[PDB]
Amino acid sequence: FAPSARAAELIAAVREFIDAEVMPVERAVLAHHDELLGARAGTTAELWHVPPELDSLKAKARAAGLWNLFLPDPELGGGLSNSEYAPLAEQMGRSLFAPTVFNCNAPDSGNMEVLHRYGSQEQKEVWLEPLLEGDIRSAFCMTEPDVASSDATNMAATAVVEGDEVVINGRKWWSTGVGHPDCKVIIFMGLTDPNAHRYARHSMVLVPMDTPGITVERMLPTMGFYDEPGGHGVVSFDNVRLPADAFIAGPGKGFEIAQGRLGPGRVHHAMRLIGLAEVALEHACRRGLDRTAFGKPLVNLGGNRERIADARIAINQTRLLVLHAAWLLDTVGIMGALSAVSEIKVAAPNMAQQVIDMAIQIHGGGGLSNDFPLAAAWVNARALRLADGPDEVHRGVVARIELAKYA
Amino acid sequence: FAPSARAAELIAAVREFIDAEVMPVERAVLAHHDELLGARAGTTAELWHVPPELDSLKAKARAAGLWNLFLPDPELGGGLSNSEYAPLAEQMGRSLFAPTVFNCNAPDSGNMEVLHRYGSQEQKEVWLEPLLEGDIRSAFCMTEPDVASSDATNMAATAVVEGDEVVINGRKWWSTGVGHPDCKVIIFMGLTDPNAHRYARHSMVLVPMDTPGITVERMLPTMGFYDEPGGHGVVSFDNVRLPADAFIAGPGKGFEIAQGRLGPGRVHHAMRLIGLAEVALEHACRRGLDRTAFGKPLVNLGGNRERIADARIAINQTRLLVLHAAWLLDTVGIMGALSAVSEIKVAAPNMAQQVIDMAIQIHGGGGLSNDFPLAAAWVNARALRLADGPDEVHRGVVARIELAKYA
Amino acid sequence: FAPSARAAELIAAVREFIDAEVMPVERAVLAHHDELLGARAGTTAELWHVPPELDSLKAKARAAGLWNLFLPDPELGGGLSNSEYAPLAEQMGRSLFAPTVFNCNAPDSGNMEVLHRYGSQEQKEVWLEPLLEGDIRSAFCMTEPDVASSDATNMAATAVVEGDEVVINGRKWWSTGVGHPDCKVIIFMGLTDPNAHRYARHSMVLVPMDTPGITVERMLPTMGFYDEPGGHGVVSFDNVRLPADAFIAGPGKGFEIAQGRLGPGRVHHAMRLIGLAEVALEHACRRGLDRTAFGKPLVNLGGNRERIADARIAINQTRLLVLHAAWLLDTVGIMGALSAVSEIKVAAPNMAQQVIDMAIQIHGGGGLSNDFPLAAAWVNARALRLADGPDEVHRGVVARIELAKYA
Amino acid sequence: FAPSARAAELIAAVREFIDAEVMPVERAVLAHHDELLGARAGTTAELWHVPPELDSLKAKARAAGLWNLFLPDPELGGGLSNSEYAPLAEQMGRSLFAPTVFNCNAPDSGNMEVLHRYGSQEQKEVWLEPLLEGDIRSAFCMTEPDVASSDATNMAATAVVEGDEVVINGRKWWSTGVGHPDCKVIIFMGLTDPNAHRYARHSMVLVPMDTPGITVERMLPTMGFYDEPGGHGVVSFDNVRLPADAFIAGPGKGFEIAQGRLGPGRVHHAMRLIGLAEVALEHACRRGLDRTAFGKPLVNLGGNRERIADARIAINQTRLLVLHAAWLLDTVGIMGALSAVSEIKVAAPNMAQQVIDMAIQIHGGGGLSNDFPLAAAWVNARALRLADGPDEVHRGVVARIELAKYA
Ligand SMILES: Cc1cc2nc3c(=O)[nH]c(=O)nc-3n(C[C@H](O)[C@H](O)[C@H](O)COP(=O)(O)OP(=O)(O)OC[C@H]3O[C@@H](n4cnc5c(N)ncnc54)[C@H](O)[C@@H]3O)c2cc1C
Ligand SMILES: Cc1cc2nc3c(=O)[nH]c(=O)nc-3n(C[C@H](O)[C@H](O)[C@H](O)COP(=O)(O)OP(=O)(O)OC[C@H]3O[C@@H](n4cnc5c(N)ncnc54)[C@H](O)[C@@H]3O)c2cc1C
Ligand SMILES: Cc1cc2nc3c(=O)[nH]c(=O)nc-3n(C[C@H](O)[C@H](O)[C@H](O)COP(=O)(O)OP(=O)(O)OC[C@H]3O[C@@H](n4cnc5c(N)ncnc54)[C@H](O)[C@@H]3O)c2cc1C
Ligand SMILES: Cc1cc2nc3c(=O)[nH]c(=O)nc-3n(C[C@H](O)[C@H](O)[C@H](O)COP(=O)(O)OP(=O)(O)OC[C@H]3O[C@@H](n4cnc5c(N)ncnc54)[C@H](O)[C@@H]3O)c2cc1C
Repeated sequence: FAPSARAAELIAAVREFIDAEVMPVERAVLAHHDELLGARAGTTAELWHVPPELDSLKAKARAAGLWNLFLPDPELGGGLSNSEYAPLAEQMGRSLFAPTVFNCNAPDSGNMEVLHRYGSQEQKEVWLEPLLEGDIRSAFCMTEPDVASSDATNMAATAVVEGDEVVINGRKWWSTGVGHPDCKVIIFMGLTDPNAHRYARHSMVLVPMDTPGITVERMLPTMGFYDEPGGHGVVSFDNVRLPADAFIAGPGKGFEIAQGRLGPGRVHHAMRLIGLAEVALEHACRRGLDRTAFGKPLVNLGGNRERIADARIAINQTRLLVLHAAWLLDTVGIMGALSAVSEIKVAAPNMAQQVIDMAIQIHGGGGLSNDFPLAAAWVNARALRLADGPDEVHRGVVARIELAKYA
Repeated sequence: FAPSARAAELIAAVREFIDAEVMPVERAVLAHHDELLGARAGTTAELWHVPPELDSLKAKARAAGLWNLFLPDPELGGGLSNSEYAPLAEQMGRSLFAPTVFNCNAPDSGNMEVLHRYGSQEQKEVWLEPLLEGDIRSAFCMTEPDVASSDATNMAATAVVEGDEVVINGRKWWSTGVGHPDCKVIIFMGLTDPNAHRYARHSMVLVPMDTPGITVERMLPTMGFYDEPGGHGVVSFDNVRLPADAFIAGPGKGFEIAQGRLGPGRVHHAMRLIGLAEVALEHACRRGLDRTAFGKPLVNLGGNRERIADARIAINQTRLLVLHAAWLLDTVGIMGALSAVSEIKVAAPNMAQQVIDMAIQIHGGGGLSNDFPLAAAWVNARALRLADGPDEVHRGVVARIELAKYA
Repeated sequence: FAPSARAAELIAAVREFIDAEVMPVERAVLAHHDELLGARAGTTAELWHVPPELDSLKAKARAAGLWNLFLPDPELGGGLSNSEYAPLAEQMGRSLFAPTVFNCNAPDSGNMEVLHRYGSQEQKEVWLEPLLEGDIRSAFCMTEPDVASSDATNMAATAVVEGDEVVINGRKWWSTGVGHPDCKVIIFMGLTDPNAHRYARHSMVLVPMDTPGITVERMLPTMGFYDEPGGHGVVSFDNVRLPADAFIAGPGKGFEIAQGRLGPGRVHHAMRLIGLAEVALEHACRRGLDRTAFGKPLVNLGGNRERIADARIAINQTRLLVLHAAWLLDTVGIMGALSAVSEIKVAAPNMAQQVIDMAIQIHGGGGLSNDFPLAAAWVNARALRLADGPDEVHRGVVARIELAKYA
Repeated sequence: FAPSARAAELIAAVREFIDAEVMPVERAVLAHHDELLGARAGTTAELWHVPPELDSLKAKARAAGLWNLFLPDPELGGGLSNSEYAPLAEQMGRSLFAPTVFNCNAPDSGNMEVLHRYGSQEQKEVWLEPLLEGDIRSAFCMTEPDVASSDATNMAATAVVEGDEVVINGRKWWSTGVGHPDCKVIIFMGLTDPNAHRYARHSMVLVPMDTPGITVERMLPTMGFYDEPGGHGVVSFDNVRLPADAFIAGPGKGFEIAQGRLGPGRVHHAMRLIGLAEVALEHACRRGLDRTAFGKPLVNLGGNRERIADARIAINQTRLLVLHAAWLLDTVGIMGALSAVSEIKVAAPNMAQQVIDMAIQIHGGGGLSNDFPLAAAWVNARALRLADGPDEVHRGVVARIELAKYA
């Protein structure tokens, strides 16, 4: 239940950095965005500018040793176990920009993990190194608009071998980060040989964004939020051709890569949602103590204290479920954590959604505005019931594993 | 349980008009908005243009006799009872623009009701007539950002008599519609004499928007949605002075006006939410039958049919609770419907929120986008747990009335 | 929304009779049962004695014209439409004994309906007449312990034609009422010819309880409650042989009988649950106003008023869903109410369970005792999520019918 | 997250003993109880006989070193930390008799803790020693029927000093265990001096059950269950007089004793509920895999796998919340676990209630019977939302502590 000496030091360092360095910039960026739209002024394009202060924050973070903390390689990353990194991800979850500032954000962290493990020497030199430096961004392109992508076997976009080339065709969407000016490379997942054995029909391909035949068609909203500057895009691939060396690991290894990498990412997202919920609960308590109606602080009205209690309980038990999952990954590996990594995927976004909805209510109309981070937070938690696989698919995993115990 | 001959005719006429005339325009407007933002193109200001097709739709509606259907006055409105109008409001709730097209939208419908009942002959000639014609828009300004406005007694913005003038000072927000270019008049609610008897301390004032000292400070988002072209604004009043004839009814009558008008508005909103939920359920069923994953239509997976059943039940029982409320208003009046008009205010938005969240989930990632109306619908239902008084305040009314039975 | 003159008269008469005549006896019977068990005294067998006061209450009810009110035949019953009887069933739901006192209790009401519609002249003379007089009781034997009886096609108990006899074998359980000393006849449902067309494989048989080969094996608890004096039994049939005239309608007509009778029964049960919930809410309000803790009446603590409000809303909307179902049965018949009769089956017991659980909580420890009717009420509502088909099966019906609209 | 070597050994030993030794007896006892009542046979009094096999099981447990495992004193108990004992309590929670067999049952464990810490040398020799040996039982008498005892300051039963005696008057109820033939002593909590300082107005008194003026008035049901042989009683005290040495610690120390003992008991109950929920989930999975309807195992129908997943998640996160609470008690003591010990009190019974209700449903009608332990389990979890203080009071504690962080 207690963290290592290193973890305790880093929790304090990360939280201090976020509150002192990141949050003033974060508040300023969000306020300026709100001011422009509130004034019905300016261009749409200017809302997508990368905040200049981010590179300055990244540099400061690097100088403080707060960089690549997600990556367990001690030479290239922070060397942290899952149990050590978990509480750091919670702290980063309290801030929109924090994961980026520490180079720990999705999808880049997951893509770096894929390249570190499965990339060729050249792929690592050309693409992993600039990602590790924070000099470029990437995206992971798996979901397809025209098929129900919650079942990966439905993928119809293709990456096929023709002579010494890989040839890529299709359309992907919800690609996080592709709107960013420095998103220079894509990991494309698609169908290769439908007649191969099950589990060997798909591939991942490393695709530079400047390859002819790629089009970022449009950016997508989540309840009206565009998540600038990286956004979530639609990407089409029309006769995109690369050297066959562009495959990651090789043709047919798509499923193996996904399974091989599974676990840490689920912990990272789930821990960020704990942080998000804490920020929401904190806002709820402050607002509810400060505002008065019907002769009382709002918190003292009706069921509000019961709601606060329920949120405290919910956060705490979910946090512990996630920390336990990290401990399993550290001790028994993914083979001993297969249920846990789906349990936390269901639990965390659902818990956060309910805490945040309670916090919004306590703020009245203002809760739905962007004068507070709650409205954006709600959408974030809601989206995480779908991103990386819907709740229902993960419940299916948990049920299957439970029922297998009775055979 | 059955409607009048007139109501049956109008249900068919309104639904036909919405599907044939309104929805093609509605889809085009929403698509164009989405296309501009998706392309990261254009100005923010152009998103606020009033769709030119609305005046054409309003004219067609008027020509068909589908106009002012909310208003029970048979000369100036449709002459409909609450029971007759209720199912029409449900049909209008299926469409973003429909209430405007039939001149039945909030806040204008409520403001017209106030002026019809309490307006002087001159107020009715100058302001009610253009509202009834659909030539201008209005807003209702009661909520104040710096106080918890769920308790109306907290109002600190003032409308005070000084000689032959009324003098208005303060700040209001969440004023629906004030962004519209044709929003020409405001009904301001504020504190007049704090030392008067309880219930006689507040007033409503008819305030032309071009009066010196009024500033629309900014427009407000609800989860990133701005609800163009009318929006939701912040309005400040700095030494705004009008002839004392600008009071509606007279100084101190604010609470009396509010209580006197109570009932129909609650039915209108609650019925629109039934329509909104039906549209969401319909989308869920279509999508769930058409999309396939894990060997099955999505609807056939896991608990999805149970979710569909629960939504059907929820919509149906809530609809009937609202229709019953309309029947009470028609037979025993507001004095016999005091609990019912708060019951429906709690029930309808909570029911719709849950149906819509279920529908979004079934759509996968696309459910959160504006390729479908579900994301906007969710925010609409969520907001209606706060607009016109939070859930909690209305539960308080219902509880008080129930407990009074045991005295 | 308003009832007929007859219905209004009967609502008042039934409620008056229940409160003045039935409830003093009901309270005395329950108190005596509680006193014996609380004292760890007496025999188990004496708890099953039929309260002598019931025949006196039945006679008084008959004399007042409050008899067979469920049965629409105006000669043999009350002549009431479903809409007229519905509010009477609500009033009866407020009392454990009331349905019996008015001869409107399940399973006898359903069995009388079957015999009235499908019985031969002789079956009606021998068995329907004494049931209509309240002189005997009956039971309906369909559910089988060794198969999942929620799917009627699983029935393995048999009723087969051999020459001029019907031969019955198998085991049934949860047979309501078979413990009663005057339970003289059973309607047995079983498999007849598995090779017949679908829907023509099952039969209902009228089986006198004194037929050789019938054994009432044991009585069953529902959370420790035995529901004396009728209880819920296990009944075995070993080479039970009757004249082939004992079939109701004829061999193979089991499904037709069930479908033909469907609707009114669902309304009766659902309306009784509305009454049950009202009694629970009333207890909650009285107790919560009278008891004081932490300086306040219990109702004024925490979320209790919100809970009271939610119960009022839940009861009211569910009531209206059921009254609407009765109206459909009266106007369009079962063919136009197929979804509604399953909607109410899901809605009513789930609503009542939650209201009752809230009421129990407000009573503290005493809520779980039989010093109040709440504990027994909870079990009643809980059981009605299973009796006459589980929630899930009924959700399946509702979903199927909804989805069929989009074909 | 891992247990000590001792804890791992004892988890295996306790679980093995329960499954091999306790459960055959437990099943036989419950079956015999069910058989008698099902046959409408025998006396009520015979249902209260102490199963003879318990003393044999206690002796075997003692011989195996599985005795007084709750008590941290290494001479008199097992010497276990809270973290070590917690998983043992979970295993005991799987069985009705297990806590008694290991001498770890409430209320005796809590009473032993009180005497160990606060008892005089003589009180420990006369009463603690026979309790530690399992030779007698005890009860804790605090709750009073005529006042809302959720607020301890409402206590109106008195224990007052008159000369060299303590004089006790009043009525207590829900006293667990007082029906047992070997319940020889009571810890009475009552009002002593209402004019003393807050927190010094109440006392605990050690009261032999054979003292003149004590009457066990009646035993109480929880949904029809009497929890033989100890039950839950009503106890009246009429001019009960004892030497003033009968006070535990001294007059006025009632609140101090309660606060001083707080923590371990909450962990014990919460861990037992985890075990109870696991037994329910296990039953649900077995039944759902074995029974078939509509062409499928029941588990494969509708939302049942989602329900199984949700139960697995709920159990797991709640377990971890409780284990964390035990770790806090071991490291920072009750002063650092004040919120946690109320969080687990809310969380565990609510979690178990929902898992059990799901399990009952999957069993169909049989789920409500005592052919399985689920019906009794439901009542146990439900009761634990009230026993040792209602959910609402504990939510109040959690909220207060959370809100204090923002001062
Ligand atoms: C914020 C956000 C960021 C994203 N980022 C990325 C990204 O970076 N890269 C990327 O490739 N994708 C991304 N996605 C896409 C996301 O992973 C998919 O939306 C998700 O996997 C569901 O796929 P789908 O949208 O095709 O939905 P579909 O598969 O069409 O529908 C899924 C729905 O079907 C139902 N369903 C499916 N299986 C079951 C079951 N077993 N039981 C019951 N119901 C079931 C559920 O209602 C489920 O929600 C992102 C999505 C969001 C919202
Ligand atoms: C879409 C939208 C449109 C709107 N349009 C208009 C408009 O046109 N004109 C206008 O004047 N206003 C408008 N409003 C404002 C709206 O009516 C207010 O936001 C609402 O009345 C709450 O007031 P508040 O925002 O000051 O919240 P506060 O009063 O600060 O906080 C309210 C919260 O306090 C708590 N609370 C309050 N009372 C109780 C209680 N009895 N028990 C328990 N908890 C309680 C609840 O959490 C409640 O949600 C609009 C709001 C929205 C979202
Ligand atoms: C108080 C009471 C009185 C009763 N009275 C009578 C009586 O008088 N006469 C009589 O014949 N019977 C009676 N019954 C029996 C009752 O009708 C059955 O218990 C019920 O139909 C379920 O059948 P089963 O018990 O065999 O459960 P099973 O069929 O073994 O299990 C049913 C469970 O399976 C699951 N399930 C089934 N279908 C689906 C689906 N489509 N989707 C998801 N899950 C599903 C659900 O968990 C459901 O609860 C009574 C029961 C009770 C509790
Ligand atoms: C199985 C069982 C075993 C028991 N064993 C014992 C025993 O061994 N010894 C013993 O002394 N007692 C025992 N009890 C009694 C138990 O501790 C009390 O029932 C409980 O403390 C509640 O007290 P009360 O019954 O007087 O309820 P009351 O105080 O009359 O009512 C309590 C209810 O009031 C409401 N309420 C109270 N406070 C709040 C708040 N802050 N916010 C909102 N609502 C609130 C809630 O609805 C709460 O449930 C047992 C009870 C049960 C069910």
